[PDB]
Amino acid sequence: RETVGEFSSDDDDDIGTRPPRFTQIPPSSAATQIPTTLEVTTTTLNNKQSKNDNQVNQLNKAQGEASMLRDNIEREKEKNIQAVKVNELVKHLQELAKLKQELQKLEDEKKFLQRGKSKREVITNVKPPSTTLNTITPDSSSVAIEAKPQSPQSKKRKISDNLLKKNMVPLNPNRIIPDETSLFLESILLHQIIGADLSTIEILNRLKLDYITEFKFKNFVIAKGAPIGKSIVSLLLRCKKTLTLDRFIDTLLEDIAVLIKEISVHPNESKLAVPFLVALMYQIVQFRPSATHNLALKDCFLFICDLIRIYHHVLKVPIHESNMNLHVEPQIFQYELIDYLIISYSFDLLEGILRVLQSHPKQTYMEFFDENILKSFEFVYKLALTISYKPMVNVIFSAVEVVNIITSIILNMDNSSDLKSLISGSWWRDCITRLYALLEKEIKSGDVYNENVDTTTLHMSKYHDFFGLIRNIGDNELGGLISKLIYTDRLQSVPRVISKEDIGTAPIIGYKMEKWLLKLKDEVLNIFENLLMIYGDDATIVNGEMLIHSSKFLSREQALMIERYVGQDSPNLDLRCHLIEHTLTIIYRLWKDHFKQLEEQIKQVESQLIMSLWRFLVCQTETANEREMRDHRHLVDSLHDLTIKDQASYYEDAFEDLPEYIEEELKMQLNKRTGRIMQKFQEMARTILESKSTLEEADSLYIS
Amino acid sequence: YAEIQLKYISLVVDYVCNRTISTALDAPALVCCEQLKFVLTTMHHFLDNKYGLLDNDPTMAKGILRLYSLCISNDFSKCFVDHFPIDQWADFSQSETNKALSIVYFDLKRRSLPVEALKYDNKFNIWVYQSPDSSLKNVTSPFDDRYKQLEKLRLLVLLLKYRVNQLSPFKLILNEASVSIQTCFKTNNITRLTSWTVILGRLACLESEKFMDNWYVCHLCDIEKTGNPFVRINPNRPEAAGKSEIFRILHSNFLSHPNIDEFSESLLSGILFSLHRIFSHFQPPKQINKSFKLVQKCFMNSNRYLRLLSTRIIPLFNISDSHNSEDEHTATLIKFLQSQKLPVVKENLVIAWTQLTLTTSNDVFDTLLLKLIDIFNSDDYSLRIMMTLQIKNMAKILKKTPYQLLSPILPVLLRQLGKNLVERKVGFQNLIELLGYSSKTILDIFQRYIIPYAIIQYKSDV
Repeated sequence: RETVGEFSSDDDDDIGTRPPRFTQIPPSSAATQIPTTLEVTTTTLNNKQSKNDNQVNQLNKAQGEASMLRDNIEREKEKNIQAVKVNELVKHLQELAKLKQELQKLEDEKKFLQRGKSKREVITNVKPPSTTLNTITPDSSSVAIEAKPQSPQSKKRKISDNLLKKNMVPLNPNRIIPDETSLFLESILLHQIIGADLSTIEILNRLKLDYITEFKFKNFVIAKGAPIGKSIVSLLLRCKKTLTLDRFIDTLLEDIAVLIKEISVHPNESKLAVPFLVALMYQIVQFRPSATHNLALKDCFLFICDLIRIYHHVLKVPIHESNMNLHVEPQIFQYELIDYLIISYSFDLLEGILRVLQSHPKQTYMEFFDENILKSFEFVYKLALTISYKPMVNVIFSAVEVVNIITSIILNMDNSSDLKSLISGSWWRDCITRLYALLEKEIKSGDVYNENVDTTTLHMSKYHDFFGLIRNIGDNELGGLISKLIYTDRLQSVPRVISKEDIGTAPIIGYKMEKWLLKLKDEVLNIFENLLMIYGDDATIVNGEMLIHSSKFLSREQALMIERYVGQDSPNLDLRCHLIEHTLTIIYRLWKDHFKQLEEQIKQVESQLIMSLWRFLVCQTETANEREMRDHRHLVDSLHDLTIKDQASYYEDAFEDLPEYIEEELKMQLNKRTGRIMQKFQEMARTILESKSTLEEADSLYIS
Repeated sequence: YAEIQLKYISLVVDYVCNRTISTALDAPALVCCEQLKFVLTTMHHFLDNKYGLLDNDPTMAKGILRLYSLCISNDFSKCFVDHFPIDQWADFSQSETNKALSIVYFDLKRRSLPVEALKYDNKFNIWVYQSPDSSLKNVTSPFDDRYKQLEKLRLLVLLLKYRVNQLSPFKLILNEASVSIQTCFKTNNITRLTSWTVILGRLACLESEKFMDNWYVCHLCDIEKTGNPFVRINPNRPEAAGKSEIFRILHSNFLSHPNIDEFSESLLSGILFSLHRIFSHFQPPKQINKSFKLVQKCFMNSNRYLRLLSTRIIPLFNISDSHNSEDEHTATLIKFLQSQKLPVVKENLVIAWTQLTLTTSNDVFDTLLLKLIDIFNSDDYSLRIMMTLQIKNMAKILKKTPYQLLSPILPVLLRQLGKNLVERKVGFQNLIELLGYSSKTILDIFQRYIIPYAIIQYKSDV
């Protein structure tokens, strides 16, 4: 009992194959009913994993059985698996995902066709779902820093499909069956616009195209006056009769395309229906994607990617305003607001496509991509990030997520873009050389909403903030004006004339938009790791020496975080440090797996690069006793305390009644949070950078 | 299949909350609205088929209550109203499938009627006349649920800083503090005391507003902006001597004493942050009794964290209007920092000078900037690296290019190099790397300055 672990704990701290059986024996010993007995059996591995003992999937295959049996035990095999999960620092990064995926499908597949033999096979789903369900994982996987990220949507494949079996009775009698397309009609019909009353199909139940009298395409007709919404609810009910649930959403969608197009190509009618229709098209695209959409995405994409091209003058506006341009005019905001909505809502629909395409089977991807689709895209992205023109912070997210999602899908399904049939070094490298400009804007948390020059910071001006579609980006003070332009009686074409004076007392909304902005720089990182995996350094992409731009970013935060921030009690810190710690693996792996940098000399950055490495290694000396450690939290962590004590009050974590043993974990973790705000396993990685390679001058730093 | 059912709610029920945006404080919040749209259905479609009820009321009650917490009056109210419609099963015969719901049905209609309602008898919001309402009443003790309803039922009745006051239960608070803290000081507290250390300074960042209800994160103290941070302070501002209440409270208490030398291992840091906010609003007292001695003692100690924390203070002693603006009070700081040779200091010493440079301007800045590049770019290698980081990092702050940053300092330096010329041939080529221009370019741009001093003097090298 108490002796075995007394020795085991004494054995670990005392530090080849001597424990190779011990881990196996630990796994054996773990394979009683006393909480305090088993708790240390896994904790030993974390003391045994500080070696190369990760090596493969057996440590996972040992986690395979153990957790299943115990199905306060949730996080038990999670964090200890996070030890080798975040341990990813190429090969062992990708492969270690496959053993995670095939342990789903095979656990899912035969789980469809279902005596008590399979009665447990659902419980195995109660585990693999209760593990993944981002701060306690982030191992090579489906990856993005903010929302979607696939394996979040694929859960909506399962969790619904696991509502099938449940409703399949105790002995499967009657066979109700799903509701067919009855839902898809009411959904699109009931669709709220999130922050404005009247929904859409009703707020579109009064609009009349005017200067274009006669419109027709195929069994679809709008004429003279009458609402642009009355024809719709017809076209829903018409196709509702004879249309297959899969083609329905297409031949429906293929219409709304050409409609918007005719309004799009300027006749003489102010375009108020496009802001709503585009939105309504999004609700169409995502509904139950499955294999439904095939090429319907493609023809949708080239359209929207073209439609975004008809609209320039929103995103190409000049940076500086003429002194001799005075501002005296009506100052009307409602012809801007329709300009912005169509821009934004487009750039989601782009992301809406790819995220859907990413839900389609193994080799099905190669169908879509072609020089036609990708060339068209460059003129969108290359249009978004400017550097000659005013930034716009609503597209920048969605402008990146594409550049992400493709580079996340490229690695997955093999035979890269058909061996990168259309990817041009001139094309590709251009798309990256335009991100280097991004990283260099420091987003000071309090200057967010203010006006100032660009390249200073990403400001996100108040005039355009609204939730977009996919994600709610900012507090959208005008989230409720979008219902103030529609009148609501007369059935009118032209807007109701909002005024710019009255649009938009607490700072706190400063922090949120800051934090929610900071993720974007926890994204552009995860662009890079993909980029390093794929091309194998041959092309000119890595030779551009991101270690120049990485380190120059790395060194900066290490300067500002330490000087001007720590101690001011803001929620952003914990993310900013978790940013900087991630930033090291960007270079660390770049250095280690290559070291040839394809530019010979590093003498460009050889100053800022060392002081980077230095500052981690200064932690060598390593405030050890505990009573001191709680002292600081009051000065620093107080916010992050306010939430962590807020959980166990309102929102249980499925722990926290009396997790007396794991309760000490809560005692442990808060020290790292205490630690990496002020400034480990990374330290050993740090020192490994210099010793691989003036030795006389070298001792001075060690002496320093 | 009895339990497996009831579990997949608490898989998703507690799923959608874990991806909330947090933000701590009193309001949770959610990111992707589509998420809540892929759950509220499958909670509806679950309980609606009405199967799998193993009693114990473990989950469904909390969950159907837990989601309503995210919404309440929040912008997602309607997102809750339309999808999860209870009026389906509503069924008021006075017998009301589950007895937890009635609370949330209470609140819903309770926020509906508006208009009059009635006053709170139990101290719950404003009650309504019911045919009864006593199903809500008091909660059975399930623990984590018993708090939940309490949080929901009281939401109608009407700040961070008040937490620390309530953590240990303005003229009142002062005489509350000053009388208490000294009693709180006397007998054996590192912690209970150091709690006061922070709430002191906060008051100062509040007290500066004299030149209650809603205050947190003082705008100057706690929030960044993109310029030079030390041009945001006002040089002329209340003298901390007699016009700073808190400062006084802290002075006679933590600032003299036999103990301040060796004591207060973490606590000593406490007064520092506290001391910072004080001076940031208060031009400090121009030895300055024990205060500046503390910075001495602090700066010297061999623990890393405490050192780097003291560097933050130094620039505050620099900037002042009134007494000794550009006068000696800047010079004393020079000599002290000039005094430290210690091999451990290092990183401190370099961080310091950069700060003073930022604080100064005009003619002093031009001299001081020289002194950095003078010595700190010279021989010692354990040093010269970092001096190349800072000034190249400082350039980003005030947003000039390092070459544009220099200007003047080059005509003064370059004459000396031109004096020694190629017999030296080190400091020069070490410098050109920093500016990045070609060495042939820089000289032929500056050649007017070197040649009058080149061939004539130091004729040893012609």
